[PDB]
This record gives sequence, structure tokens and C-alpha cells, in this order.
Amino acid sequence: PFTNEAHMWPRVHDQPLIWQLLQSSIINKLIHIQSKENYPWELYTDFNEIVQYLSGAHGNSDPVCLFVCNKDPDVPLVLLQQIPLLCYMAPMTVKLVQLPKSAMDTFKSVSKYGMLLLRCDDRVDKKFVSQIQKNVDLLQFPWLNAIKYRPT
Amino acid sequence: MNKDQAEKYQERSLRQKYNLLHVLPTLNSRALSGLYYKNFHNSVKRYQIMLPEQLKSGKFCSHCGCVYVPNGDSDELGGESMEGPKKCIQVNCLNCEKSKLFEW
Amino acid sequence: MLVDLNVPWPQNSYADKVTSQAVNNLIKTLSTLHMLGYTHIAINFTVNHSEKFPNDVKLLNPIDIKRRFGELMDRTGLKLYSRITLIIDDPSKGQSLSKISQAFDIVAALPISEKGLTLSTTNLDIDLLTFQYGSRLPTFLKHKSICSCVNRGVKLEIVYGYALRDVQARRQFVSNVRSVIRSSRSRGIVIGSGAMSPLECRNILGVTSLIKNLGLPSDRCSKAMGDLASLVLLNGRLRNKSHKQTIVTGGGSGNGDDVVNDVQGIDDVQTIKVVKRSMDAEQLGHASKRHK
RNA sequence: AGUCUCCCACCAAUUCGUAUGCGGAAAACGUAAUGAGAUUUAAAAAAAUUGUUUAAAUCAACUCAUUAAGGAGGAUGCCC
RNA sequence: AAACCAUAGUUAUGACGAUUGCUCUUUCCCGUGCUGGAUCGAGUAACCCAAUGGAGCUUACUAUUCUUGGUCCAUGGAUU
RNA sequence: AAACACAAA
Ligand SMILES: [Mg+2]
Ligand SMILES: [Mg+2]
Ligand SMILES: [Mg+2]
Ligand SMILES: [Zn+2]
Repeated sequence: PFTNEAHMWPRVHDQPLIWQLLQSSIINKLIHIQSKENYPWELYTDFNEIVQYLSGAHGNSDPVCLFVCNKDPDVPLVLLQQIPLLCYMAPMTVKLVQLPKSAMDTFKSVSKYGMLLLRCDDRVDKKFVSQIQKNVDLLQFPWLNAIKYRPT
Repeated sequence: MNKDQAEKYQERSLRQKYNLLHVLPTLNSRALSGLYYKNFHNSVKRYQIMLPEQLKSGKFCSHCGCVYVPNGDSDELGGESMEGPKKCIQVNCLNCEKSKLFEW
Repeated sequence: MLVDLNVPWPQNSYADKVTSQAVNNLIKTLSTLHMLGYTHIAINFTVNHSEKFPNDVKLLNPIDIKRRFGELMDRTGLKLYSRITLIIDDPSKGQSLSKISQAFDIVAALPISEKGLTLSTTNLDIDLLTFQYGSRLPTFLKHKSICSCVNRGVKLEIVYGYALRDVQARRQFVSNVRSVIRSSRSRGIVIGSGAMSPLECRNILGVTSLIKNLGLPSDRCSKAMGDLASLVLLNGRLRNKSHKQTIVTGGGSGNGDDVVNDVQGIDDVQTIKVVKRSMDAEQLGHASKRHK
């Protein structure tokens, strides 16, 4: 397939309340100040920055993770149509993650746009993503299979 | 020709065209990309079937016909870059010297 | 190369059973045609139109080239083809060519009336047009019709082997041949010998002398027996074997593996050709450089 | 050869009073310069003629859309 | 009751004989060559045919079933 | 036969 398996990645139900907890950590990090924001934690919230970080400029850290809000009406579907392809072709192990909450547009209301590119080297990032790689890992290349484009 | 056997032939031909659209050279060479794009579209126009818009919009280019792909099988990236808006968000390619603009 | 396309089979209706004497005489006449010299022989089978076609496929061909002609070819060295002539006079509803055309190789017609002639010239998919040289001609043959037919395909056939039957038939045979040659503009003429026994056969020189005495030049006779006979064999062979002239089931490598020439190799119960792998992707494209 | 077109009385004008790229009495007539086009098209595919019956890498071929005649001044390019 | 009129004119355009020329092949000479010359041979094509006259267009022809000129980002071989 | 027709096929 090309997109038939692409929008709906996750099939689990244990995370959402702890998703709320990490969102609370996000607002905790957003409270302090512009510099206190970005000094200890590797966060990007600018589409141009998302592209330039995955372009291949710096290759230091392997585990990179994106968090985007999707599959809810009236969103830039045409524009996030190309971000999973970028997350796959990127040489870094980039785990695209999708907010399964249509009501979680407060993310869109808080930082910039409803997406967040993070680089997992903090040990709490280790703690919470080493348990989510157990949970969700779904990323393929359409050029490989191309068996179910969209028949019947 | 059986129509039940013709449906399978149609699916197989569409899959074959879509696979020929891909592998190495249609990504590399703009000529083969455009030719195979035209062939696939002339083949899908004859079957009286519409194609999905979610792919129709952001699939190929308008000047050459290569798939918009940024950086199992390592290949060449399709597009020069993809900026932010900067006034309006655009996408540029490698093969040709043009860009495609979209507004929010 | 010489081709004889109207060797008659001693059977007219399906209710008839062929005795061993007729098969022995046919084997003898095939040997006779081969000894003096010949290249292609296509035996003929004649049935009428108002008869009831049997609703079979594996019983439509009482020729069995693999059974007895398979006994004869390995010692003879030539090939045989099965052809059928349709005696159609009145356009009745009996019409089942979709089976006999694919079962046989060459399909001809024998019109007696004008309406049958018109329908066989326009709609009926046939290969050769044979007239009853024994009886009288149906009408005054037109020129434009025959020219458009030979430009569209089907050509006329002249059988000099019937003039050896009796005395009273020679005048009618000559009168019909003259009209056919005058109306056909000497373009689509194919010559054949309808002999039932080896004693009524002749040499190519006797044939060309007879036809040059009839009115057709000898060089045209040689050309129509060399190229036109091969072409009318090819058309009737690949119209049934292959599709409508788009995809061929036979691949000619050298000079003997031809769809009309290669007859024992190509399967007939199906249309496949099981050959060992002889085309790879690592071999050099240029045949002058490619060496094994 | 062909089930194509037209001339084979005129009309200072209800009579194609048509100075319209050129030649021509007319013609489903010849040809010249440029741009574009392919059942997604102005129109060819799932009146006559022709077995195949324009094209669809480039060339070649078909179709359509513009360019009114003569004299004078300035600029550019060539022999000079 | 005629207007009856064709450098073919109304189902006609015959019959053979002789001469030159044209295309290839088996030969000899001067200067290489020369729509240079002479013997041994094969072929003179096809579409097809007027019925009142002229022009335009399209469609059939030329493979040992005569020929001619040019072109080709067609391929095949060789030199730079 | 040819030649003719807002025929007929
Ligand atoms: Mg005439
Ligand atoms: Mg006529
Ligand atoms: Mg006429
Ligand atoms: Zn391009």
C-alpha cells in the first residue's frame, strides 16, 4: 500500500492518560522562558526547522521522534502527506507518532502548529520512549511493496 | 474475454504501470518519469475510473513528472527542498528549475 | 517450391466410413507426388451446407495427420494440411464455422447461387473461392467484385485435375476457366490438382503448359505457385493458429522453424511451444560478437 | 477509373457590388510566413475517395487560427 | 423539323514482320574513365480503358511483373 | 458497355 496503512498507525489503549501526563510535562517546560525552554530539552516546532534537521546536517543522535496531531477534519492533510515519507527516508531512526485525540488541538493552540520534533538523548526521554517502542513502531516504504495501491 | 477475468487483468496492468513508475530511473531520469506518467494516465482514462484526490494532489510533478520525495532500498531524493511559508510554502525539485507553490 | 492444395479425401458426409483401400491409394499418391517432386500438399475435405454439423470438436477432423500421415512423413519428408470446402448455395440458418474454422486449417467455399456468392464474398471468412467446374457457372461474373475481394483477401482457385475425368467436362472446364481468368484480372489465381489417384498426376511442366495454353502466361503461373501459394497457406495457417495477426505462437530462429513449415514441433491439442531456455540477459546483444 | 466541386445568357445590382496572404472567371482550388493542437481536443478514435487509409523520440504529413495592394522616411544585418 | 457537330469519336481503335534505344549478367582493347564500342543470353511492365468539351482535388500502378532523381538525429562495415 | 440521379442499393 501507499496510504491505506499510513494514517491509522497505533492499535493500543494504555497510553492516552500518560499522553496527558507528557502533555503536562510539555506545559511545564513551556512555562518558564524562551531560553529555559530550549536549554535542556531538544524541541523543534518550526516546519522549516523540521526539514533542515532531517536534511542530514547533523547525524549525532540516532533516536529522533516526531509528534503530530492528525486524522481530524480541516487540517493541512496535503502538507503532512509528505512528513511520514521524510521520517522514513531520514537516515536517523525517526519514530513518527500520532495524537489519537481529536480533542487534543490544545497542542496546536500552545507551541506553534500541532507538531513537535524531539531528539531522545535525555534519560527521561529514554525512560518513556523505550517503553513506547515496545508499544508502537509502524513505518514502511511504498516503493518496496506497492501491492495494494487502492483497488476495489 | 471474461469480465471477471478482465478485472484481474485490469488490476495487474494498473499495478504494473504503478511499479514501472518507480524503481530507479523514473526517479532519476525525468524523461522516463514523464513518459510512464503519461502512459499510466492514458491507461486509467480508458477504464472509466476516477483516481483518489488525496494522492492526486501531492503525487507527481507538473513540469517533469517525478514523485515528490524528500530525504530497504536507498534511492535519490526527489525534491530540492521544502521551505516554510517564507511568504507561501513552496516545494522545489532536482530535475527541473521550477517550484510549486501552495497557500495555507 | 510447389504447393498442391486440393487433394480430395474419399469422404463427403460424416455418415461415410473410409475403407483401407482409399487410405492406401492416398498414401500411394502422396508417395507419387513426393518422388517426382513437390513441397507442400494440403488435402481437401468436402461437405454441404444443409447437413447437420456434429456437436463435437475432437471428431470434426477425420484426417488424423499424426496417426497415419505420422507414419508416412518420417519416410516421405513433406507436410500435410487439412482443409474444408463449403458447398453453400442457399443461405439457411445452419452456420457453425466458429468450430470447423478453428479445427481445420484452410476454409474454402463452393458457391452455386448468386446470393451465396455475395454473402461468401462479403461476410463469410474464407481463404479460397472454388467454383463447380463440372457444372455450369451461376452467373456472369463481375470484375469489380472479384478485384475488391482479391484486394480484401480471398483469391480464386483453378483445378486442372478435373479435366482428366471425362470428355464432356473439358469444354465446361475451359469455358469456366476462361471466364474466371478474364474477370479476375489474373491477380488472385491459385492452381491445384484435384486427383483422387496417382495416375492422374502431372509434372510442373505439364501444368505450366496447360495453363499457358489456357491463356495465363507461364511466369505468372510460376509466381502464383511460388509466392501466392505460400501466402495463401500462411494466411489460413496463422488466422487459426495465432490471433488476428498481432501475436504469433511460433518463433523463427533460423530458416526451418516457420509457423507453416514447423508442423511436428508446434503442439495442436494446445498452442504452446515448450522449448529449453536459450535466451539469457548476460549474453552479448550483437550476434556477431555473441559466442558460446 | 471514382455515388467529388465548378464554368459552359446578361444585368452601376432584392443579381453572394467579396479592394480581405498571393495566383485564379469560379472551384469540398494550388502554394507561402508564424503560433498551437490530439476521443484530457476547434475537430479524426475504443459531401466524395481509399486494402493498409494524419501524427502521437526527432524529422516528414493532415487540420485549424492571423498576415489588404502600391509609393515615401528612420534603424539593423550582408558585398561594399 | 431541324439545330449533326471531334487534327480518336459511340460497344471500333485490328493482324503480324522489321529497326533503334532502355536494365542486369558470361567476354576483348586503348587511358583509369567517358548515355566509349562489339558478340552468348533474359524481359518492354502494371493500373487499366474513352461515349460532349475544359480546370482543380483525391484515389489505383511500376518485387527475377521496364525505369529515373534526391533525402533520411534508420541500421550494417571501414578510415581519420 | 460507357455515360447520367437530392434515385435505388
Ligand atoms: Mg468510363
Ligand atoms: Mg461508371
Ligand atoms: Mg466516368
Ligand atoms: Zn520538474
